[PDB]
Amino acid sequence: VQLQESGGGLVQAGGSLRLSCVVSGFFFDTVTMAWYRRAPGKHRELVASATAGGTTTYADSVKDRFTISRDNAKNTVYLQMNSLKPEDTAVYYCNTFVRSLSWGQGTQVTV
Amino acid sequence: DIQMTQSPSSLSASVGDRVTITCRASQSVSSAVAWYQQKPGKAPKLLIYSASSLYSGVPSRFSGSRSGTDFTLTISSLQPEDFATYYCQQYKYVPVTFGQGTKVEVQLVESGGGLVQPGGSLRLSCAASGFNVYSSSIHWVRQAPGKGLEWVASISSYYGYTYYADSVKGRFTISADTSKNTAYLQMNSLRAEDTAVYYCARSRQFWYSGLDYWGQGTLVTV
Amino acid sequence: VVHWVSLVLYCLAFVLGIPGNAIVIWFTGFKWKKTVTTLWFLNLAIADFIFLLFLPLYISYVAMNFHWPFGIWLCKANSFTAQLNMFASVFFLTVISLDHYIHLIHPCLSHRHRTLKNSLIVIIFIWLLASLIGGPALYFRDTVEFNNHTLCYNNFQKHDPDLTLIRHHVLTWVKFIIGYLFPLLTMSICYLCLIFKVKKRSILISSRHFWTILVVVVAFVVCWTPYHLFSIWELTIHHNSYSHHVMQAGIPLSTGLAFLNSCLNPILYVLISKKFQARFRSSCTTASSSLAK
Amino acid sequence: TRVFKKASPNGKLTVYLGKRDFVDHIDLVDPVDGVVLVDPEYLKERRVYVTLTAAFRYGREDLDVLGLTFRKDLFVANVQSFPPKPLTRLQERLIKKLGEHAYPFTFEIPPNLPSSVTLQPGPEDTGKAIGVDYEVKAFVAENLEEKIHKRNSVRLVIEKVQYAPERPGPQPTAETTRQPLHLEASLDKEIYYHGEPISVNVHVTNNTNKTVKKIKISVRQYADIVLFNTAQCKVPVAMEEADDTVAPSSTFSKVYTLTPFLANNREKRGLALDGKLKHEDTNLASSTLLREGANREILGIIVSYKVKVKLVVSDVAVELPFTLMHPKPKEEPPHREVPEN
Ligand SMILES: CCCCCC/C=C/CCCCCCCC(=O)O
Repeated sequence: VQLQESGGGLVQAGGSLRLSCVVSGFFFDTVTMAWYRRAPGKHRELVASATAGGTTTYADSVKDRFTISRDNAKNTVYLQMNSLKPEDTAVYYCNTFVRSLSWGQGTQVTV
Repeated sequence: DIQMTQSPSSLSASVGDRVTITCRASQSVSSAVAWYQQKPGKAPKLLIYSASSLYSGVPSRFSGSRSGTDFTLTISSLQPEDFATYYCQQYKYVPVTFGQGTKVEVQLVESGGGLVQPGGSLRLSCAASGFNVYSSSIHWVRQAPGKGLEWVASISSYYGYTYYADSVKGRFTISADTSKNTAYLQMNSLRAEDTAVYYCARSRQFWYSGLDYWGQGTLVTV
Repeated sequence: VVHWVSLVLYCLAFVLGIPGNAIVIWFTGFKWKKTVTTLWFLNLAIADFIFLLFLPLYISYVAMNFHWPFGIWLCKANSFTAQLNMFASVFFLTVISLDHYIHLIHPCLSHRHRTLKNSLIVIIFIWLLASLIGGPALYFRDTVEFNNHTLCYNNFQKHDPDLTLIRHHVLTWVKFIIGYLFPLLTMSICYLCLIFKVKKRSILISSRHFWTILVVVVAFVVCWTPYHLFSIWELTIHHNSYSHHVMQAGIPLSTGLAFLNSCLNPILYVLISKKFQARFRSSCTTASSSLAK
Repeated sequence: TRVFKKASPNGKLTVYLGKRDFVDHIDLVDPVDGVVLVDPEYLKERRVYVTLTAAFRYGREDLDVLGLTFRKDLFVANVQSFPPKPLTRLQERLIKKLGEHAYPFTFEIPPNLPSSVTLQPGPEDTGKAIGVDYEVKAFVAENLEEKIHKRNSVRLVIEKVQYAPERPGPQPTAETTRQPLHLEASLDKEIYYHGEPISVNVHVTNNTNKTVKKIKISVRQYADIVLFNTAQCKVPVAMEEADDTVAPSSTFSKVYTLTPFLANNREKRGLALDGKLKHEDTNLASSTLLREGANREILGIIVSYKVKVKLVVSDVAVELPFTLMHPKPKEEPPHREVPEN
């Protein structure tokens, strides 16, 4: 129902960020969650995802750089980034891989 | 409700450049956003009726786009006959709200209007020709001197529905005469804040696509 | 003797009609949404529940052969409620059949006049008519002490003796004619008009509620025909002679088959519903997304 | 470009449609193409099934206990999406935007089928609308017969419509002789739009000594409803009770203007209206275009419009059939009161 995302910051290239997003009103135990981003002036594309049980998947230019973890104790999924590229600036959204839940306000990150 | 703030309040340019007016909606509305152009001393005239669809008659140099709630109006070339005030209006809900106004630097006739003392009554007749009452929707929009457009009331004779603004509820009433094809607006208990130019606007009753036709101006001083 | 089997039938009807009618009333009057297809069945269950609630008085009156120790008020009330059920149930079945016929055939009328308020008006009219018809039974019956036994009887021997033996005849004639012929003939006409008028006679067979109504109608007719037939036979051959000895032991069976009818309906609902047998043994909103072009 | 999206309460299924008004051309219905999005999980040993069903709901009960649902189906189509015809442009763009876990489904509607028509519910009702409804249902199953929960399914209401033909039809004319009281009647055109006034000529001549004293003109809606048997519901949507009279051995010509609308025809329960996605109101049901000669009985609701003039003699009446259609929209009808609330 309510999705609040935080963890942004004006971190230069090569830095690391620890983003978090809370999903309240939805019990995602067997539901796969994903992360989406819009580059400035572009459309939204999937950047990372993680299935319920043990499997996490990433896009083309995401492997060995970004990691995604999920914790059901607090109903929050994490997305940590390392070795930020100059093109990594975007607005990151937290939602289901199905995109079932209503979209919230993303966090602005720039390098 | 829904409030819109336009980034350019006063725009200055020359002939032969591309301008961009930005509209932002308070709530995540759909593409139901219309753009109007109002020359000084003239009624607003529709340009884009769906935030992406160009109206019939306007030059092709006008265009619009949507991205979430980031409605914009772009002009490829600022022609000499393009300097006017542009307004951003949504029609997804009854309390339609117009933009603050960006400044660049089938006949409808309204009757009545004049100097009325506060607390008095006044009635305006909106003579409509060229369209049917049941196939169109009649709206009243007032513009205060130096301010933007404000919606007053609307009537849909097909479903028999009448709507009024929250600031004119009870005091204001609207009616339409089918035989004479005329719309009437009766005002009661006129306050000092009612000084505005009243426009009788017509919109397509089925699948509302903005206010296609407007009036001429019946400024009322109280 | 047929008295023991009559007692068994009364007890079975009571025990199988108290909780079944209770749960039917609970489902159709407190849990399900109020629409005009189950209000008739809810009123049917209400009438059956009232009759079975007043039944144990008669059960105690008949278990010990012929003795009514309760007051005259209860002696009138039990028979009044029995006749009230006998008339209201068949009237409700008749209006169910009429509503079914109007809904399936000539749907123009059923799409405008099938309002819930009209259903309430029809229910009220049916209840008042049933009460008016059963009122003579409420007024005539009293108690008499004969052979050191206080027994309930219809006071057809009222002060005027000339009118006696005629009030009973006209009363039971009106009762039988109306309450048997009019609903049964009307329902038979409605059912015979439903058939031979609906083309492609396979849409009715396709596991719809037509069988639900038909089973109840058939059970009611089968259970209530022997009582009326025995009563009319007794009327016909009562003035001739007293050679009919089986009549004394014949009517107790129907008086009790018609009572088991009042409880058969929950069992019919169980039988004609597989899912209900299974339990007995035991939306988002439309959004929108962008598109690149 | 914007497309519609609905998700299941579970949150593992979502059906993407680009349009919700599949226009029925007389011999070619538009295809119902879309994309369903599924997680990599929840489908390891199951299948995705998308079902398009047309129903003729005639009662607001919805009780699946003793057949008290009144939701008889008329056309059921089943396709297999996840287990693998060229994809359209919309499906190709949707797949690219969503990802590799995007299975496209396409439905073909056979011709000569009823359109989305819903009868007017009434003021004091809280149930589902009665009429023909088209439903798109997507679920996850591996047997096509097991019961599916409402939570683990996606249901979307789509509406099929018919618009005004480009070529105008012939001018309707009618004339009858009674004993003579020759009554002629004709409209200005055959195709009419919703809210557009209708003009009828009532040019009539009288020769007998008998004198008429009342002229009655009405526009009636002919909603042919056939589920169990062929039935016809005649409801007047417009009324004009003129008081014109003509003397014997004289003529009388006059033009009358009529306009059907829902403001006055609101208390008429069971009146046929356009398909409703939600509890919002819609205009009067449009006419149903059917193939000439090559069309059998259409099991459903068929809407027809006839305007009649009656000379109350103290009656002689004629029928003038006309066509009431919405014009072809630019982008799409919203299927909602554009100024909601
Ligand atoms: C006229 C029929 C009345 C009979 C009432 C007895 C039926 C009991 C069924 C048990 C629950 C049925 C579930 C219906 C679906 C729902 O709950 O909405």
